[PDB]
Amino acid sequence: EAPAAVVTGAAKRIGRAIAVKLHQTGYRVVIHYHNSAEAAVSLADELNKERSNTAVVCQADLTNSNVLPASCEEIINSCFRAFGRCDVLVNNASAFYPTPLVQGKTVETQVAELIGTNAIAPFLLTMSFAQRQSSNLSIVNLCDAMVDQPCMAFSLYNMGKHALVGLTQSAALELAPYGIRVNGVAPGVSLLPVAMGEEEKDKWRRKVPLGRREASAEQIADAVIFLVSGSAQYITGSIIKVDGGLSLVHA
Amino acid sequence: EAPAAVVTGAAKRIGRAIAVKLHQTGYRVVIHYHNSAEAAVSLADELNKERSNTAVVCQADLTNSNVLPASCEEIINSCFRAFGRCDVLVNNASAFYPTPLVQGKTVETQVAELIGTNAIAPFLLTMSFAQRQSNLSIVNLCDAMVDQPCMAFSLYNMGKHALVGLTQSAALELAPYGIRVNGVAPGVSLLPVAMGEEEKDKWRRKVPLGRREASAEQIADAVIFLVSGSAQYITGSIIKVDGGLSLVHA
Amino acid sequence: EAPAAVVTGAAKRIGRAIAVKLHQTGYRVVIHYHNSAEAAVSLADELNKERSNTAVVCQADLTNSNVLPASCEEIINSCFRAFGRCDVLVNNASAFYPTPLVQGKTVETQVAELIGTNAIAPFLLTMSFAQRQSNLSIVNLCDAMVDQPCMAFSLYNMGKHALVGLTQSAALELAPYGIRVNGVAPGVSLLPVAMGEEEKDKWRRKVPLGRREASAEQIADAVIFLVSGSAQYITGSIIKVDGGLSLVHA
Amino acid sequence: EAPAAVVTGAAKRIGRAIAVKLHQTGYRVVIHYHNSAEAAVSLADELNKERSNTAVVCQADLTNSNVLPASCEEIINSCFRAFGRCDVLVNNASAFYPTPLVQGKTVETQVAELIGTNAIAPFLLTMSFAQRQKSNLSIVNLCDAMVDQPCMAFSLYNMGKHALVGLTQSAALELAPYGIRVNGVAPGVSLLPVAMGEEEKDKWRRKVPLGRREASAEQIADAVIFLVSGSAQYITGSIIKVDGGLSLVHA
Ligand SMILES: NC(=O)c1ccc[n+]([C@@H]2O[C@H](COP(=O)([O-])OP(=O)(O)OC[C@H]3O[C@@H](n4cnc5c(N)ncnc54)[C@H](OP(=O)(O)O)[C@@H]3O)[C@@H](O)[C@H]2O)c1
Ligand SMILES: NC(=O)c1ccc[n+]([C@@H]2O[C@H](COP(=O)([O-])OP(=O)(O)OC[C@H]3O[C@@H](n4cnc5c(N)ncnc54)[C@H](OP(=O)(O)O)[C@@H]3O)[C@@H](O)[C@H]2O)c1
Ligand SMILES: NC(=O)c1ccc[n+]([C@@H]2O[C@H](COP(=O)([O-])OP(=O)(O)OC[C@H]3O[C@@H](n4cnc5c(N)ncnc54)[C@H](OP(=O)(O)O)[C@@H]3O)[C@@H](O)[C@H]2O)c1
Ligand SMILES: NC(=O)c1ccc[n+]([C@@H]2O[C@H](COP(=O)([O-])OP(=O)(O)OC[C@H]3O[C@@H](n4cnc5c(N)ncnc54)[C@H](OP(=O)(O)O)[C@@H]3O)[C@@H](O)[C@H]2O)c1
Ligand SMILES: Nc1nc2[nH]c(-c3ccccc3)c(CCc3ccccc3)c2c(=O)[nH]1
Ligand SMILES: Nc1nc2[nH]c(-c3ccccc3)c(CCc3ccccc3)c2c(=O)[nH]1
Ligand SMILES: Nc1nc2[nH]c(-c3ccccc3)c(CCc3ccccc3)c2c(=O)[nH]1
Ligand SMILES: Nc1nc2[nH]c(-c3ccccc3)c(CCc3ccccc3)c2c(=O)[nH]1
Repeated sequence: EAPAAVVTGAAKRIGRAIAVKLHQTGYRVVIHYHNSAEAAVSLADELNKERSNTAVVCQADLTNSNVLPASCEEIINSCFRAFGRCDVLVNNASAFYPTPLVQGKTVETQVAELIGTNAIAPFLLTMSFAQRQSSNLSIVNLCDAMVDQPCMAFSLYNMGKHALVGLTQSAALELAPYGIRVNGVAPGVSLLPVAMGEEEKDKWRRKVPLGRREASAEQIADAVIFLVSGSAQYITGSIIKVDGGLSLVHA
Repeated sequence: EAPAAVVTGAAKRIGRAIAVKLHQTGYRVVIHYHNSAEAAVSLADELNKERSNTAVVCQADLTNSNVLPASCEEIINSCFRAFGRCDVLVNNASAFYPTPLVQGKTVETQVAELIGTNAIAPFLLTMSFAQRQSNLSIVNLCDAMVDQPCMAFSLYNMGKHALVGLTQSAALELAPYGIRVNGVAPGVSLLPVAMGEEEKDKWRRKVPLGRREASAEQIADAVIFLVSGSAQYITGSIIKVDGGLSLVHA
Repeated sequence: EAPAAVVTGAAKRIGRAIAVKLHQTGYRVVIHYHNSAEAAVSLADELNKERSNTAVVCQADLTNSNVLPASCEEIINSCFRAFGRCDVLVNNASAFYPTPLVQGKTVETQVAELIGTNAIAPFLLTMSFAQRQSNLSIVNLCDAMVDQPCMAFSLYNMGKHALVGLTQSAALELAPYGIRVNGVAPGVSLLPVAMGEEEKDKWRRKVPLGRREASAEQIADAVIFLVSGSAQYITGSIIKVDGGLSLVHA
Repeated sequence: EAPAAVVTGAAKRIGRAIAVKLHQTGYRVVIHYHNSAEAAVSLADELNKERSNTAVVCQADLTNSNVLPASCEEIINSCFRAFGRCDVLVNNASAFYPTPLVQGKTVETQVAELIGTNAIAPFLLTMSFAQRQKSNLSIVNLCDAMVDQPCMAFSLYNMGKHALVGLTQSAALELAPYGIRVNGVAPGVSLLPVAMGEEEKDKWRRKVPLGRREASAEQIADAVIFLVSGSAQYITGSIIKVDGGLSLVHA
C-alpha cells in the first residue's frame, strides 16, 4: 500500500506545493485548511483526477484554545480514516503579522494565533502522530532561516518559530526510539505575501545572494521531499536552510 | 534617587539571589511571587531592615490566560506605585515539568503554564515595561542546554527557545529606546528541592568546571553584570553560566 | 555531456561512497588520494569498467605548506585535463588525532596537517575551483559535533570550525557566479579501523536513531542531494547527518 | 602578589584599552606588539608611572611558521620572568584584510598571517599558558559577533575567527580541570579605522540598533574585565557579544 501524509495549510502556496510533490512522489495526502475550502477542494480534485481516492481535505482552526488538542487529534485521525496509516506530517500552516512591543486583535488573541499555529499546534499534532503509531515515519516542520535575525516588531511570530526549533529538536530526541524522524525546512524569502507591496517584495529579492530572487514553492518542497525520503533515513533534528544565502548577509 | 527593579519568581533560589544582589548594588526591588508568600515577605523584610521602603512583594500567576496581559501590566504598575520608576526587569519565574509526547493536568493547562511562564509572560512584561517609559534593561533567565533538550521536556524547552526569540526580537525593537535586552543561561545551578542527592550528583559530575552546579550567587553575578554600566553596549547577548556543561558531548 | 566532480580523500570509507554515488548519478570523478594508492586505482578500475573514461586518480598531500596552493590548483587542473570541466568539488579528506594542550610529530606539523587538510586545502581547492569557471556546487564534510568538542582535539576541531566559516563565506562570495557551497556534517559514521571495539560501541549506544553509526552511503546520500537540481536554492547550509547525536546532552 | 596578564596586540586600539583596564584593575601587564614599538613602549611608560615595575613590552610576529610555537612560548615565559606568574591571557592580536576567492602578498602568506594571528597563535599561547600552570586563571579570546554573517571576500579572516570559536570551546573543556576558564569577547563594530572616510564609517554606525554607533575600545574592555573577574568564576566556553545588537539585524 502507498504511504500517507498530512500537510497543514496545504490549500495554497508552499503547503500546496508540498502536498503536490508528496503526491507526485506516491503519497496520499490530507490537505488541511482553515479558511481556504475552495482552494483545498480544487487541489484535491486535481490530485484525485491523477490518481483516484488519493487526496482528502480536513478543516481546522489551529489557533491555541481548549479544543486545539481535540482538533489536532482529529487531523491525524482523518488521515488514518482515509488511508489506514499516517507516515508523514508536514507542519506548514502559519499565522503571521506584526505584534509591536510599544503602542484590532487583542494581544491575547495574537498570542493564541501566532504561538498556536507556529508552535502549539505542531506540538499537538506531533503528540497525536506519535501516539497513533520497513516503514519510514517522519515529521517536517516549516521553520524560518532568518529566525536569529528577526524582523522588526514580529516578536510573537519569531517566538513561535523559535519554539518550533525547540520542538523540532525535542521531538527528534524523544521520538527517535520509535523510528520517527523530525526535521525542518527553513525558507528565507519564498513566495512573498499577496498583500505585500511590490517595491517591498523587490527590496527583499535584491538581498538574496543566489540570483537576487525568492525561492519558488517547489524549491522549498524539494527539501521536504528529501527529508521524508529513504535517502534521509539517518537524519533527524536537522533544519535545512533553503534561503539562497540570505541568512549569511550582514546588515 | 535609587533605580528600581522587578524580579519575577524572586521569593527564593535564583530569583531571590538576583533581587538580593540587585538590592546590595543599591536597587529598590519588587519581589514578585506566585505561591511562596511567606518566603516573599520574609525576604522583603530582610531587605527593608537593611534600607527601609526599598522592597515590596507582588503576587501574580503568570500562566497564560486572557487576563495575563493585565496581570503583567499590574506587575509593572506595582513597581511604579512603590518606587516612582522601573529601570530593570528580570524574567526569572518559570514552571518546569515533563510533558511526554507519548502517554495530573490537562495538556491545555501544561501549555498555558509552561509556555505562559517561560515565554508569554516575559513578552507581556516586556511590552508593559517598555510602554511605561538612566540605564534601562531587561534580563531573561534562559537555559544553556536549550539546544540539547532533556528527554520528554518538549513544552518547557519550546518555552526557553521562545524566550531566546524574544530576547533577540526585543533587543532589536527596544534599542531605539535605550532599553537593552539580554539573557543569562545557567547550565545546572541550584537543583530542585524534589531531586534526591544521587540524581543531583549525577548532574554535578557532568560539569567540567569543578564538577558542581552554579551557586545562585554565580547566576546573579552575571545578571548584575548585564544591568550595569559595564554592559552599556551589550544587547541581544545571552551569557551562559554553565561551567562548560553545554560543551560536553553525550 | 556528463558533469565532473573532484572528490578528495576518495579512496576509502566516506569519500569512496561519495565518489561511487556521484558516479552512479552520471558524474565523471576525479578520485584524489594521499597514501591509499592501491585502493584509489582499484576504485577507478571499477568505475571505468562500468563506464569507460569516467574516473582518474590524483595524488596529493593536503598538509599545509607553501606548495599547497599549487597542489590544490593541480587537483582542479587534473579534473579539467581528464574531463574538460569541473562541476562539483567535495572536500572530504581530513586528518584527525589528539593534540593535547598539556604534555612523535612536532606541533608545527600537527598544525599543518590538521588545519591543512580540514580547512586550508578546502579553501585553496575552492579558490582554484572558482577561478576556472549548469549546476556548480561545493560540499564540505563538516562535523555535527563541532560545538561539542572531543577532549584534546582542539586543532582538529579548530579545523572543522574554520570549515564552517569557509562554507558560509564561500557561499556568500561565489553566489553571484552561480556556485553553491554547502556542508554535510556527520556525527558518527564508519568508525576508525584503529578504534577499539569497546569505544566504537560506546559511541553507537549514544545515537538516538537506531543506536548505530551512519553508513558511508547515508553520508553520501546527503552529498548527492546537495549537488542535485532539488537543491538549486540551497547555499550556505550545513545538513547534519547524525541520527540526533548532537542533541544529546552530557 | 598582584596577578599578571598578557595582552597580544596591546600597543593600540582595543588591546591597549584592555591592557589599560587590566592594569587599572591591579594586574601587571605584558604588552605584546608586532610593529608598533613606539606605542607599546609609551604605554608601558604611562603604566609604570602609575605603579613602578608593573608593565613590560614583548615583541613578536604571530604569523604561522616553524618558529611560531617558540615565539608563543617566549611571550608566556616573559610574563613569568617579569612577574613570577601568569594569571590571564588575552588573545587580541589579529591581521585583517580581504582575501578574495576570485581575481603583493602570496596566498600562502595570507594564510599564514590571517590564520596564524587569529587562530594558531592563540592556540599555541594557550598551550604554553596551560603548560606553565599545571588564584583565578582564565583566557579571553577576541572573537567576532558577525562570524556567521561574514564580510564579502574575507574568507581567511573569517575562517580564523571561526577556528578561534572552536579553540575557545575546546580549551574551555580541556583546561577546566586545571581551573583555567576560557571565554570570548565578540565585538560587532568597534574602533573603526581612523583613515576610513567618515561617510563610510557612518554606513556601519547607522546599522547598529543600540545608539547607531560603534563600541568604544573601552566598552569591549569592560567585558574582558568581567570575564577575568571573580564574578565570572563559573563562566567558561562563553562568548559575549558586545555588539549593540548589530548581529541581530537582517540584510
Ligand atoms: N513565504 C515565505 O517566504 C516564508 C519564509 C519563511 C518561512 N516560511 C514558512 O513556510 C511556511 C509556508 O509559508 P507560506 O507563505 O506558504 O504560508 P502562508 O501563505 O502565510 O500561510 C499558509 C497557510 O497557513 C494557514 N493558516 C493561517 N492561520 C491559520 C490558523 N489559524 N489555523 C490553521 N491554518 C492557518 C492558512 O490556511 P487557510 O488559507 O486554509 O486559512 C494559509 O493558507 C510557513 O510556516 C512560513 O512561516 C515562509
Ligand atoms: N535551576 C537550574 O539549574 C536552572 C537551569 C537552567 C535554567 N534555569 C532558569 O533559571 C531561572 C531560575 O531557576 P530556579 O531553579 O530558581 O527556578 P524555580 O525555583 O523553578 O522557579 C522560580 C519561581 O518561578 C515561579 N513560578 C513558577 N510557576 C509560576 C506561575 N505559574 N506563575 C508565576 N510564577 C511562577 C515560582 O514562584 P513561587 O515559588 O512564588 O510559587 C518559583 O519560585 C528559571 O527561569 C529557570 O528556568 C535554571
Ligand atoms: N567518520 C566519522 O564518524 C566522521 C564524523 C564527523 C565528520 N567526518 C568527516 O567526514 C569526512 C570523511 O570521514 P572518513 O572517516 O571517511 O575520513 P578518514 O578515512 O579518516 O580520512 C579520509 C581521507 O582523508 C585523507 N587524508 C588524511 N590526511 C591527509 C593528507 N595530509 N593529505 C591528503 N589526504 C589526507 C586520507 O587519504 P589516504 O587514505 O588516501 O591517505 C583518508 O583516506 C572527513 O572530513 C571527516 O572529518 C567523519
Ligand atoms: N575593531 C573591530 O571593529 C572589531 C570587530 C570584530 C572583532 N574585532 C576583534 O577585536 C580584536 C581587536 O581589534 P582591533 O581593531 O583593535 O585590532 P587591530 O587594530 O586591527 O589589530 C590589533 C593589533 O594586532 C596586531 N597584529 C597584527 N598582525 C600581527 C602579526 N602578524 N603578529 C603579531 N601581531 C599582529 C597589531 O600589532 P602592531 O600594531 O603592534 O603591528 C595590531 O595593532 C581583534 O582580534 C579583532 O579581530 C574587532
Ligand atoms: N506564514 C508565513 N510566514 C512567513 N515568514 C516569512 C519571513 C519571515 C522572516 C523573514 C523573512 C520572511 C514570510 C514572508 C513574508 C515576510 C517578509 C518580511 C518580514 C516578515 C515576513 C512569511 C509568510 O508569508 N507567511
Ligand atoms: N524553572 C526551572 N527551570 C530549570 N531548568 C533546569 C535545567 C534544564 C535543562 C538542563 C539543565 C537544567 C532546571 C534544573 C532541574 C531540571 C533538570 C532537567 C530538566 C528540567 C529541570 C530547572 C529548575 O530547577 N527550575
Ligand atoms: N577524518 C575523520 N574525521 C573524523 N571526525 C570524527 C568525529 C569527530 C567528532 C565527534 C565524533 C566523531 C571521526 C570519527 C572518529 C573520531 C572519534 C572521536 C574523535 C575524532 C575522530 C572521524 C574520522 O574517523 N575521520
Ligand atoms: N583585526 C581586526 N579585526 C576586525 N574585524 C572587524 C569586523 C569584522 C566583521 C564585521 C565587522 C567588523 C574589524 C573592523 C572592520 C571594519 C572597519 C570599518 C567599518 C566596518 C568594519 C576589524 C579590525 O579593524 N581589525
